[PDB]
Amino acid sequence: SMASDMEEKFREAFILFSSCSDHIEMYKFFELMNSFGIILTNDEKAALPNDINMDYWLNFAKKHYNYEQPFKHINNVNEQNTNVQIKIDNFLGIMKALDTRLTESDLNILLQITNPENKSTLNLKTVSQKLTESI
Amino acid sequence: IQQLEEKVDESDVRIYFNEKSSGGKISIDNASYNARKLGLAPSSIDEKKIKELYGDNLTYEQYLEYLSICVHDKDNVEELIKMFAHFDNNCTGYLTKSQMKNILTTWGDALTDQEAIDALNAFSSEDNIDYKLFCEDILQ
Amino acid sequence: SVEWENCVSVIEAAILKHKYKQKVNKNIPSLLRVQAHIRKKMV
Repeated sequence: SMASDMEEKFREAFILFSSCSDHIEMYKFFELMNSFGIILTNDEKAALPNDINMDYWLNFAKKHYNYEQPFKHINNVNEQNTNVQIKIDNFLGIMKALDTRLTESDLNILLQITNPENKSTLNLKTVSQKLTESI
Repeated sequence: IQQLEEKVDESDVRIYFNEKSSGGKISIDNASYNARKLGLAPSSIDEKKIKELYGDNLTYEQYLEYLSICVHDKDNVEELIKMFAHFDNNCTGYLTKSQMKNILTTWGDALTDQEAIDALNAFSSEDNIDYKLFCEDILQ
Repeated sequence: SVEWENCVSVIEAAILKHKYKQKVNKNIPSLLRVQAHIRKKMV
């Protein structure tokens, strides 16, 4: 099933973000779920256990993942700012402005998955499509 | 190749083929079984290389070629531990059985949970595994 | 904007996961040799 075929990628990602531990630190669990486009409300966060293991993650992921639009939250800004070809510079400006953990080198990896070589026009619907393709 | 003739028993090459051949040909799966019985260690890379050349079913000569690319002379403890070293977070040179099981079953030519837990129980009865020693044991 | 904060959270995290994945891929050739020798030991 869509769910069972994701379980491989969910297991891989828990191992990568926990550095192959049994239990994953909370700040790392937020990155882990965000990496598959999942965002909770503060009320859902309050119900999370502090001791998170692989099995919790796998049930959490199978329920909260959006099978049809994994990166909906990227295209939900399109309701705010409609599909526009942001300048490669203007898009870097939007990223470094909002507090971000991604370096210019990490920005190049983002450019390396999304542009790929056009180096001209980038709409948020390609970057969501490119990022789903590389799951 | 002079590296093959030196490492494997030449009579056991002929015989293992006869043990598994059919219509003058041996299946890649069987050639890999023979390679392991001879003390070689093919990967999926070695199976993909011979399949691109000859297909699923090997003549005796095609089978001798497959055994020559399965030699992998460069393999030592330094080259095997790279993935365990990556995930060793305490710099102790040990990983738990769960950690090794997850590493062996997630990536590459993944083992099944059983194949992995069997290989690890065969090496040690203790939860902490000296990954350098584990790689020494499977190499010899 | 919460919609913007959401959008960057998911992009940063998806790049992080890509970096972690491309660093374990560097180690897979090695891991195939571990798996190969295990399959040989246990034949």
